[PDB]
Amino acid sequence: FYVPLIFFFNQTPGLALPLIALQYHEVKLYFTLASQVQGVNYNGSSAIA
Amino acid sequence: AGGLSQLVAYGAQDVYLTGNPQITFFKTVYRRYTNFAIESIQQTINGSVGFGNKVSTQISRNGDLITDIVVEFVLTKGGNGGTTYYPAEELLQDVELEIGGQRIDKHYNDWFRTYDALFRMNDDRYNYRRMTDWVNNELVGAQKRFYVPLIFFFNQTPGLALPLIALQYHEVKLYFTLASQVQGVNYNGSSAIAGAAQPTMSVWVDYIFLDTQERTRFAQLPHEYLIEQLQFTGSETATPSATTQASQNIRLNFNHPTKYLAWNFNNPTNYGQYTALANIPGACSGAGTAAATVTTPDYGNTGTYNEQLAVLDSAKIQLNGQDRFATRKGSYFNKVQPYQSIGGVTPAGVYLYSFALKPAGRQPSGTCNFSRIDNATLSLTYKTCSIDATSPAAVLGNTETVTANTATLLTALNIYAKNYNVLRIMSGMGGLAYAN
Amino acid sequence: GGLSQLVAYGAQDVYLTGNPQITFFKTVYRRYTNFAIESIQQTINGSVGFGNKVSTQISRNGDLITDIVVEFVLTKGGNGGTTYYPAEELLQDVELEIGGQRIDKHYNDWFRTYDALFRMNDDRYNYRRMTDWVNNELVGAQKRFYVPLIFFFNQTPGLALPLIALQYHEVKLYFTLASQVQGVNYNGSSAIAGAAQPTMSVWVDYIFLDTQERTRFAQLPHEYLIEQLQFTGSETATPSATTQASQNIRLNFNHPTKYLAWNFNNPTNYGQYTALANIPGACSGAGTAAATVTTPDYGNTGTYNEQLAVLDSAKIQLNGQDRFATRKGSYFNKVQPYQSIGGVTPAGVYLYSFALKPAGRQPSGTCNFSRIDNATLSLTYKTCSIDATSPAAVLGNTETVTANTATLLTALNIYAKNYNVLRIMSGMGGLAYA
Amino acid sequence: AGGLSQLVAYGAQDVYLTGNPQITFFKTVYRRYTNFAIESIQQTINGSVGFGNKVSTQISRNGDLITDIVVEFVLTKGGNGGTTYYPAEELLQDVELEIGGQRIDKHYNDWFRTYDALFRMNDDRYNYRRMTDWVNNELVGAQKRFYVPLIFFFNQTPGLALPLIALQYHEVKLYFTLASQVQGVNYNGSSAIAGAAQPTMSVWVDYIFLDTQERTRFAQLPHEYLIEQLQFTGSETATPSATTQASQNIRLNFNHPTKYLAWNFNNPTNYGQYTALANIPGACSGAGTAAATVTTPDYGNTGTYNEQLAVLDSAKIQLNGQDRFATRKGSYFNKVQPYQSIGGVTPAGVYLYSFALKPAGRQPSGTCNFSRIDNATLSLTYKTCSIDATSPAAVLGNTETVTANTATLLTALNIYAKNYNVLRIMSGMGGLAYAN
Amino acid sequence: EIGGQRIDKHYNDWFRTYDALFRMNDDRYNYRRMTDWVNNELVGAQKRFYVPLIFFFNQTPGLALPLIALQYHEVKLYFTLASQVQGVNYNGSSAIAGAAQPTMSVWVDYIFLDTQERTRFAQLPHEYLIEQLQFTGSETATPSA
Amino acid sequence: SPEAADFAQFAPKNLQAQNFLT
Amino acid sequence: LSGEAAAMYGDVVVQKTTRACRKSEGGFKDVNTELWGTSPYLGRGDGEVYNMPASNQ
Repeated sequence: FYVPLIFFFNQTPGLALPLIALQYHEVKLYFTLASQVQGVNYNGSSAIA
Repeated sequence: AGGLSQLVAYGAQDVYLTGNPQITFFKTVYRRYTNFAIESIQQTINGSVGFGNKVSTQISRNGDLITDIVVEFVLTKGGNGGTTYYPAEELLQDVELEIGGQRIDKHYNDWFRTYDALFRMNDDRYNYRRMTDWVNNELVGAQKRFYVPLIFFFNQTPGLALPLIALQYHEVKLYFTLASQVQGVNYNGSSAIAGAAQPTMSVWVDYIFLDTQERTRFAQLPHEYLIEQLQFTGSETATPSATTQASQNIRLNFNHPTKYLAWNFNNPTNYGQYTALANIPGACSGAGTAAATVTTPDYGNTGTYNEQLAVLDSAKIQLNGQDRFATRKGSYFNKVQPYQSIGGVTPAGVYLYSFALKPAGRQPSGTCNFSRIDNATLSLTYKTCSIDATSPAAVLGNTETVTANTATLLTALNIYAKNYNVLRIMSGMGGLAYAN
Repeated sequence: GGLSQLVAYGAQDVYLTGNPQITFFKTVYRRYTNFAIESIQQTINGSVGFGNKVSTQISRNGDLITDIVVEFVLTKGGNGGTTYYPAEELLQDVELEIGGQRIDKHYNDWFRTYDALFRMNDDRYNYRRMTDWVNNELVGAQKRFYVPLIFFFNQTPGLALPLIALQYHEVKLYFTLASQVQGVNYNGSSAIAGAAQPTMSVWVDYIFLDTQERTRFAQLPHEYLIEQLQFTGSETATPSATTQASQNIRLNFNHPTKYLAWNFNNPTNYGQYTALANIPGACSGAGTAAATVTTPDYGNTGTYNEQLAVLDSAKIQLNGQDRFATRKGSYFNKVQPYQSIGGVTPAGVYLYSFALKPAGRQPSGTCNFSRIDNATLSLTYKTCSIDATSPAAVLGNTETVTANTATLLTALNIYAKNYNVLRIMSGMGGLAYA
Repeated sequence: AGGLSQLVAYGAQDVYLTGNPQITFFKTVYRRYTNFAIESIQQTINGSVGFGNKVSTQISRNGDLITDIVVEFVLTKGGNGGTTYYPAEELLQDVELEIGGQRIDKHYNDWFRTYDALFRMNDDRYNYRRMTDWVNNELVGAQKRFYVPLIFFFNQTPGLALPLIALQYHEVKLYFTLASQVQGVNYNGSSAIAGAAQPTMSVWVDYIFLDTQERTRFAQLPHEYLIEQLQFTGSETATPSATTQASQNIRLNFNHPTKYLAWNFNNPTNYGQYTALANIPGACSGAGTAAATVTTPDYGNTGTYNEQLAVLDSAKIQLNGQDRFATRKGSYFNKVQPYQSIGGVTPAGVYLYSFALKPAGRQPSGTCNFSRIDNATLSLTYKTCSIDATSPAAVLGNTETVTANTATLLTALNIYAKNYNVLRIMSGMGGLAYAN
Repeated sequence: EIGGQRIDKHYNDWFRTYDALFRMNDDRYNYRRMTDWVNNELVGAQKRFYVPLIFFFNQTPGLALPLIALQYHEVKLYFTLASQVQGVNYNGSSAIAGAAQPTMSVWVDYIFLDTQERTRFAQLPHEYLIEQLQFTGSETATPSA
Repeated sequence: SPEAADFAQFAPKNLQAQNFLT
Repeated sequence: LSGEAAAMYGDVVVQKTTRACRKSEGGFKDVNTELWGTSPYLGRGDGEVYNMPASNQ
C-alpha cells in the first residue's frame, strides 16, 4: 500500500520544501500507527489471531 | 677463514653491486610520525534489525579520520556441522557508502565472497572465515558473534582514511540491506527453520584521534584522494543442457579507469555456490554414500578447487569491437591471472582478468578506462554439461570441455569491475569528481 | 589487442598518467655496502640440563650480529601426539644483557604467543617443524631442534647489534632451561624414567663489513631504536559456576607501547590456552570411551574454537577512564590480528594494538605508560557451566558460557612491547631510558 | 575518555617517535605512471610436440617489453588418483632463454620443483600445483589443461621486463625440451602406459605496450638491466648402506655474484623424490597396509617434511682452502636457512644456504662472487642408511644420524647457483656484460 | 596477421555463407567439386580437397600483399581444424570408427616482379584499401506454436 | 683504526695498548 | 551547505561526465590508433630499405 502525504509541499512543485536553505534545522516526519486496523488486526472489536 | 674470505673476493662483477655504495642494510632510519590514537566506537543503527530488513548507520564524528568499519552480527545456528557457508556474508546482502547525499560505493554479499575467495589469502582467509562462519564442527543450538570487516576505499589502508573533520557539512552513512534467507540459520535450502532467532546487529567504527596541529591542517585545507570503486549489475547465464557449448555475448556497463574485471556464475537458490554439485567429496550433501543428493550442497564445503565443476570454457573481452586478447580458457582466468597479479589461490568458479600489474596494491599500476569504449563486451563459451553428477567415475574422469548436468543451476551471471575515481574534499563538503 | 586499451585515454586519466613520475618497466637498484654472513658457534657456560641455568658471552668474530638460533637435541619419551613445541617449552627464559644492563627478557610462553600472533601460515608451520615432532614420530625418535630468538636485532638487519661499536662492554645471553618439558622428561606431572638430558648449542650469525663502513661503525656514535618486552605474572579469576566474574588487573608498564597481548593458561600443560573438552583435538582420547577432559591432547593443545575460551569480554582503562567500549574476547582473538597483523591467532590468545602495523618495526602509534598513573585491564569471564564431556553441550551452546574445565586455567600472562633507544658511543652501550 | 587519553599521555621519550613529525600515515601519495596495456599473445612453436621432442619459438614482436611467460600443456593421465606428481613440470624438462645467438639462462625440470620447494610460501605454492598437477583425486582418463609459468629474471617483476623494442637486431628465442617419460601419463615408474596420448602445448607471452613518448625513449636510448642467471651441473653422491658414515668433497663450478646455493638429492627414476621411501603413512605406495612397498612412492605425496628420510647429515662450504662457516647439520639447511632468508617452509631433502639477506627479492642483498674465488667446494656428510624402510617402528623411532636403507637410491646431486649479471642493450643489440 | 597483428579472421560458416552469397552458378559447382564428394562416391573413397581463402588479397591481384614492402612483418595464417566433420570423423553425433587424420598442405602463390617496379615497391610507402570481417555468434529464440 | 672516537657524551672508557703498566 | 561553500558545490561535489558524447557526431572519434608491431625485428628485414639495388643484381 502506498499512502501519499498531502502537506503544503506534497502536491505541487510550487511550494517544494527547500532543504538546502534549512542548513540549521532538522526536518522530521512522525508516523503514529493505529493499535487496531479493521480486517487485518481486528474484525470489529475481535482480534484476528 | 669465515666471511672475511668472501669480502676479499671483490672484483669487476661487484662494480655494479657494491661499488660506490648508496645504502647500508644495517643502519635503518625510521621516520617520525604525527601522534594519533585508534579507538573502536559503536554507532546507533536506525531501523529494525531482522532478516530481510534494511537499516542505516550514521557515522557520528567521534574522531578526525575514519578507517576500518566492522559490521557485527550475532546468529543462532539451526542446523548441525557443515550446514552453513559464511552466514555473516550471506546476511548482509549489500552495503553502500553515502557522503553528503551522494553515493560513493556499494558492495554486495556475493562480491564480498568473491574478494575473500580471490584477494585474501591462507591464514588471513581462514581467520576471516573464523570471523564469518562456524568452522569447528559446531552443532545445532550454538550461537556466535560474527565480524564482517568492510573494505571500502578507506578501510584497507590508513593512507586513505575518510576525514570527517574535513566534512563539516557532509554526514557519512552506510545503508545495510539484510537477507530474508540465510542457509543453516533460517532455511535449509527452501525449507524454513522453525524458531530461528533474529540477529543482533551493531556497526563499529575505528576512529582516529589526531594531535592538534594536524587536526587544524585537515580541518581547513583541501584534499584529493584516489579511491577505489565497485561497479556491478547482475545478469543471467547461458549454461547449456547437452550436446552444445553455449555462446553468450554480454555487453558490459562500466565506466572510469579499471583495475580488473572479476566474475562468477552463481546458483541463486543458495549463497556462494560457484560450481556444479557432484557426488564427490565436498561437492554434495551425502557425498560418497547412497544418500547423496546432487541438488543440495555440503554447505560447509561449497567452495572447491576442481575446475571440472566450473562452467566457463573460454572467454575474451572486446573493446570498441576489437578483441582485447586472444581467447583464453577458464582455467587461465581461474588459476593464472590470480597467480600473476596477486599471488594467491582462486577457487573454482571465480574468475579474474586484470588490467593492472598489482591490483591488490594501492598505487595505480595500469588501467582500462571504459569511458572511452562505446561497446565493451565479454564473449563467453560454456562447457557442455554432459557429466552425470551422481557417478564419480564420470565426475572425476572426463575430458577438458565438459561439466556436470547439475551445472545448469548456476543461472546468475555476476560481473564486477574494480575501478578508481577521485574523491574531492574541501569547505566541509566532498564527492566524486567523475560521473557514471 | 592492447593498443585498443592504450588509446582509450580521457580526462579522468590525467590523475593516473599525466606527467609521470614513475616508469614501472625500468627499475633502479641500490648499490650496497659489501658484507658477508657467517654462522659461528658460541660456548655455553654452565651444565646443560632440565632446570639448569646456563649463559653464553658472544664472541666478537664479526662486526654486527643479527640472527641467534638456539638448538637442542631431544629424544621423545612418548609416542606420537605427546609433545607440544618441546624446544620452545625448554627455552624457558632468555634475556639479553649489554654491559650488566638487562635490555629485554622473553619467556617460553611469549614465544608461543608471538607465534600465535605474528608468524604467518607457512612460517609458523616451519617454526613448528623446528620445535616439535610433526610427522607422527614414535617413542625413541631423536630430533635436532632450533628455536630462533626474536630480540630487537634478531629479525631485521637494520637493527643489527654492533659489537664493533661496543669495544669495551660484553653482550651476554642468559638462559634458564625448563625443569619439565611435556613428552620429553615428563608426561603431565609424571616423570619419564630414563629421559635423556638435552644437548645444547647456541649459534650467532655474524656480519662482516667492508673497510669503510666498519671504520664508521667502530668510531662514530649510533642511535638504535629498539623494542623491549615488559612482563610480570598475574592470576586468573575463572568462575566456578552460575556467574561471570569481573577482574580488574593493575598494569605495571612504562614506556611507548606498541600493543598489549595476553593469554590464560594451565601452568602444568604448555600451550593450553583454552578449556579441554571431549571433542576432536580438545582433550586426550577425545571422541572415544577413553576420553578424559582433565588431560589435553598434548600434540594438539591449541585450537581455533573460542567456545572453549575463558575470556568473555575485556577493556583497557586509562587513569579511570575507559579507553574504548567493552569488546568481546572474539574481537581480541580474531579482529585485532586481522586489522593489525594479517594472520590467524588460535583461541585463548588475545591482542589489542595501539599501532597500525605492530608486526613491523617502523613506529606506527604508541601508548606511553610512563605518563599514565593507573592503567588497568578489565576482564569479564564466561560462566563455566558447560559439561566438557558431552559433545552435545560442548558444541551446542551460547556465547556467555564456557566449560567446567575452564577453571583449570590459572595463569594470566599480560605482555607489553615497547620502544626504547639504545645509545652506543665511546665503545659502550646502554638504554636512554632505564 | 577514549583515544584522547592516549594522546594527552605524552612524555619526554616520545620525541624519538612523534616529536617534529616527518610523515603522516593518513595521506597516501601515489606516483603517476606511464600509460601502458598488458596483452597475452600466443606464440608460434616450431617442431613436433611429444615426449622427448624439442621445440622452440621466436618471440612474436607485438608491444615493447614482455613480462611473464606461461607454457600451456593439455594432458590426460593413465594413472589413478595419487599416481601423479607435478607432471606438467616433469614434462617441461628444459627451458633456454636466448638473446641474439647467445644463451643467458637455462632452467631444468628439477629446478622448477626446487624453486617451488623454497620461494613460493603460501597459497601461491598451492595454486602453483593447481596449475601443474592433479589435486582433486582425479581418476584414470581425466584430462586437464596445465600452466607452467617461467621464472626467468624478467618474468616475476615488470621492472626487468625484456625490452623487445630495444632489441632491433638480436632475435629473442626460447627452446623447450620435453621429457621422454612423465609419471602417470606415459609411464608408471619405468613401465610404459599403453595408449598414452601425446601432449598438446602452447607458449603464451604477456606483452607490454607503451605510449608514443615512451616507445621513442625505449627504442633509442641504451639500457642496462640487472638480471639473474642460473648456473647448474648434475653430479653424484656415494650414499652408504650400513656401518658407514660417508663424506664427499663436491667440487663446485660456479662464477659471478651469487645470491645463494640450493641443493637436493634425487632418485632419477622418479621426478621430485628428495627423500627415502618408507612404510609410514604418505611416504610410499600402499603405506600402512600389507601391500605397502618402499620401492614405489605414493607419487601424489612424493614430497614430505620428515627429514629423517633425508640423507644429509652435515655440510659446510669451503672457499680457497678455508671454511666459509663451521659445519652444520643437514636440518639446518632444510629448516633454518630458509626461515631466516625466505620465511617459507622447505620440504625434506631440499637444502638452501644463502649469501643474501633476502634471496627471494630482486634487490641485491649480499653475494658471493665466485669469479674471485678459485676453489669452491661443498662438503657433504651422509647419514648411515641402515634403518629397515618397511618397519615403521624403526623408521619413526630412530636416532638423528641414521636413515632408511632405501635412501641409498638418492644418488644424483643437484646444486643450483643463482647469481647476478648485467644485460646491456646498445643500438639494437643486447647481451651479457660479464662472461665466464 | 601481419607481424603478429591480426587483420581478419574467417570461420567455416563464413566460408559457407560467402559461397552461398557471392559465387556464380558454374563457379559454385567447381567450388563444390574441390570441397565435397559430388559423384555418389562410396565409403572408403579418398580425395584431395582444395579450400581457397577469401581474405582481401585473395580477390584481386590489385590488393596483393607486398612481402617486399612488409619486410619487417612476417605474414602468418593460423588454421583451426574442426573435430566434428560430418561423414569423415563423425556421422551426426556418433563417432566414425577408423577415420583417418587429415593430411594438410598450404600452398602460396608468389608474385615475382622485375627490377624496375620491385625497386619502387620496396622504396615507396603504400596504402591498401582492404576488407575485413567482423563477427560474433548469437543464440536466437525460435518458437513452436 | 677501529677504536671509538674522541667526542662523545660517555666519558668513562679505558683506552688499551697505551698504558704505563706496572 | 551554506553561503560560499554552497556555491562551490557544483565544482567540488557534483560529478563531471567522461562519456561526454555518443558515437553520432563525435564522441569516440579519437580512439583510433595505428596497429603497429611496437617492436619489429629490424635484422633480416633491414635489407631492402638501404641496399635494395644489391637485391636486384
